[PDB]
Amino acid sequence: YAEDNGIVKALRNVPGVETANVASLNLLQLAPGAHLGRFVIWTEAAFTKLDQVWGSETVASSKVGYTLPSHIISTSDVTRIINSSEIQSAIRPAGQATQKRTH
Amino acid sequence: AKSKNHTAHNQTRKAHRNGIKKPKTYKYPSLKGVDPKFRRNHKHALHGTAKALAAAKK
Amino acid sequence: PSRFTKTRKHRGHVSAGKGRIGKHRKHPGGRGMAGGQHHHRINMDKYHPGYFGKVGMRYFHKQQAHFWKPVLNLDKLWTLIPEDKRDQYLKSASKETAPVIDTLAAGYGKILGKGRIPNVPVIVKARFVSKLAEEKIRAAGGVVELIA
Amino acid sequence: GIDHTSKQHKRSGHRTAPKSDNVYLKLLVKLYTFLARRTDAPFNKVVLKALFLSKINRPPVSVSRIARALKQEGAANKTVVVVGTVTDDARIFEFPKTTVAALRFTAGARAKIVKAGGECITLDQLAVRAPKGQNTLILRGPRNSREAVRHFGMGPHKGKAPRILSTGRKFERARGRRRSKGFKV
Amino acid sequence: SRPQVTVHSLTGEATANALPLPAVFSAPIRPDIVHTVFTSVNKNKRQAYAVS
Amino acid sequence: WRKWNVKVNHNEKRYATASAIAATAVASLVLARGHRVEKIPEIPLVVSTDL
RNA sequence: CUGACGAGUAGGCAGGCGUGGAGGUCAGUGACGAAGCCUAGACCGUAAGGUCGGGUCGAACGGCCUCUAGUGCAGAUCUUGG
RNA sequence: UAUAUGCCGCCCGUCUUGAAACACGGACCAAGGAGUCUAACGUCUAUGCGAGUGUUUGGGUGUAAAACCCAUACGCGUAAUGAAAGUGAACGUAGGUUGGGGCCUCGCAAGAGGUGCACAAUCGACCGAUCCUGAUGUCUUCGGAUGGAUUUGAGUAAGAGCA
RNA sequence: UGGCGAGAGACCGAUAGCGAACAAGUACAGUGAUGGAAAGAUGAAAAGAACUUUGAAAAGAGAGUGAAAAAGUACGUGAAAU
Repeated sequence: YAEDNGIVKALRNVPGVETANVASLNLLQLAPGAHLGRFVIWTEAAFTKLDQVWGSETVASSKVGYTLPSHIISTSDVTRIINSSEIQSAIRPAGQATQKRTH
Repeated sequence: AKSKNHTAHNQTRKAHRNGIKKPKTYKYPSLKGVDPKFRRNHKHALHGTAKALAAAKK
Repeated sequence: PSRFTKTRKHRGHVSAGKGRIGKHRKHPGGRGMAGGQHHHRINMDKYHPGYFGKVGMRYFHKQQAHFWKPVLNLDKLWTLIPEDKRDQYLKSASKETAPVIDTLAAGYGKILGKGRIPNVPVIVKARFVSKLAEEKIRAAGGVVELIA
Repeated sequence: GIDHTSKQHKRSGHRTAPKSDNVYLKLLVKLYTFLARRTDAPFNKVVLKALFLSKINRPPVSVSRIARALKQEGAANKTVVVVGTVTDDARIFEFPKTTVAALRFTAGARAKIVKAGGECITLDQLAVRAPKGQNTLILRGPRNSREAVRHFGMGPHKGKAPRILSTGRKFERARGRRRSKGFKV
Repeated sequence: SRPQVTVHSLTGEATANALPLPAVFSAPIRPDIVHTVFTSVNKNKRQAYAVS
Repeated sequence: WRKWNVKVNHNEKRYATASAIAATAVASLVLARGHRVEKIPEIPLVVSTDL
């Protein structure tokens, strides 16, 4: 949520469901056991305030000194980069995947 | 309570574990120890020929 | 890290990596820096030469606040100007609008020369300067103002 | 029983894969093993054996070293490659135009390169642009500039900086450093 | 061109409203930094234990 | 006086929380941790402000 | 796919087996009987060890991904008990 | 798996040049049992930022010993060198030569030419000290310009550090 | 790190944790100053065994209570030495 109006007290009883403000966003809740990906149910105010909290190219930061990090690759798929057009015209042709056993 | 005073057994065998090192001569060895009069002259001779091959070549 | 240390890999080997002949014992060389002019002289000569004796004068009740004099090379001297005004100041490379730089405001006690400020005049305000720095500032056009 | 001359089963002492666990760097290594195996151009084998280098063996290249590399004769249009990072330098004022391609980029470095009109390129976009490594330059930052290599090989008469915590007077300047106190070094 | 996440109502019924992604969802998904930082942060609510 | 609490850099802490928030998107990493999202509408799941 | 090679004490490094506890997961197993114990019964792994069947028993305990340590025994004229 | 048979096989641990030893510990079994934690560091890795870095002494918040956000300094780093007063880094695309991965041009190729980052050797330039040279002026004996030298530093030479 | 009243744990789990989970600064030793133990867990509930027989009695054998006395107050599972 982004603005509390009795939501933490509402869902603090039901087992499993934890609530978290946008400006908190605990790491000990988002990735439990150092495993990525928690099924997070956003609210709309939380989604827009998330844009305000972490920043983008348009809005600046709202965290003093902070910029969202830079990648070191443009696309996580590599086979897309290996295929597309420009590499395969510079590639020597392929041998057989498992070789013939001569002698 | 005497013991072994000296040996050289297993001293020419430890050295040849790592293969007696050739001293790595270089092009332009160091002028440390060369006579200082010639050294001052050759300093200014290199100083002159750098001027001759920097200013005249344009 | 307790499961990653090698004394957990030594469970099963009699001496735990310290040797059977030369048994691991209490303090065989001495406690601390013992024997500096003695059985460890070959370790006080090389890797620590000069550890024994006096060199200088005694300065009773030394205050380091007297010796606060950080230096600023002419290489930076434009990071004191913020980055927004910096491009407006490199352009119009002229007098009557020279950027006033209070070098003491970032805590710099001396302005040293290290090479080639651009040709924009600059009013460096400083406590101390060096001779080859003020010549470069003056050759750029601006002047040095001594403050306190 | 073979009489052996050198070490049996000698591990070569080089790296074959990066020790880091960065997923995207393992993807770049995945891509350049392909390019270094199937393009048979030497540039792909210098990028691959520089991704394997550590942080100390990938020192950062200042953007002023990129300015020196673009003041180099006949190289004003080459797309410079820096395997490693690229840090900003506030000491240069005129910075040239052309392309810089690196793994990482500090914020001042992107600000300066994009401000001068250039384009900061991650290495996969360079592999799209230059598969065989057409028209490039590989720079390296200085390795023997470290605080730790300042102390290596400490011994007498070698002039290599004793490892010391607190300097000034009174701390390793006595007997063994001057003539009047015993010997000098 | 952010992929325009739609907003659901309380009774299901996916509303015609749409919202762009806040550009946090294009951050580098790093399992290793999350792992090491999670270990170092998870050690921070421990109490002291000791023998007498 | 064992070292009980561990310093982390602040920016690396924010890096890890940013990577976690980025991982709460498209649900290979969410279906990996259990999390029965096999029958849902599109992810990230946003519910109206009335909640 | 091809080729070479394989003694090793002190010692160094790597890949791993096991234990007490912690975060996660298998919506794991279980009083139609968990853990434990016995078992010239069986299977797997070079080995650390893992697994199953039978008996005994009486309520809790495991696989995996990581974390942490008061973590592994034939010997110390070792300690306590028998 | 037990036994029979053929051949082989001396009790382990420990010091030790060497022990099955007429060397020492060990009657047996169960349980307990021995390189741990901290302060400051070195080298090597991994991560974040990178001319900077370090949220956590403290403050605001809080689903409250967790998480979250933050000012000002401060620590190390960005400058050395001298006992000290003190001074404090571009003659020159911040150099010259040699060797250099890679890149560019020509060539089918072999190679040739140009460019040569890192690094290795070496000659220079500059900064501090030491020893000399010491001019114009001169609170008329203060002041240092210029030029140096087989001297010297843990220096610079478009920054690599911090956690 | 004392007293009282509180909340907690990536701690120990009865040879561990305080010397002390029990009538623990107790039994006991020493003239004294002082030293100082060991020892928890039947079952849900005593329903902790009426009655017959052998024996002088302890006990046994039947019988019986109990899910089960391969739980009988020398009591949970109950290993190895022997």
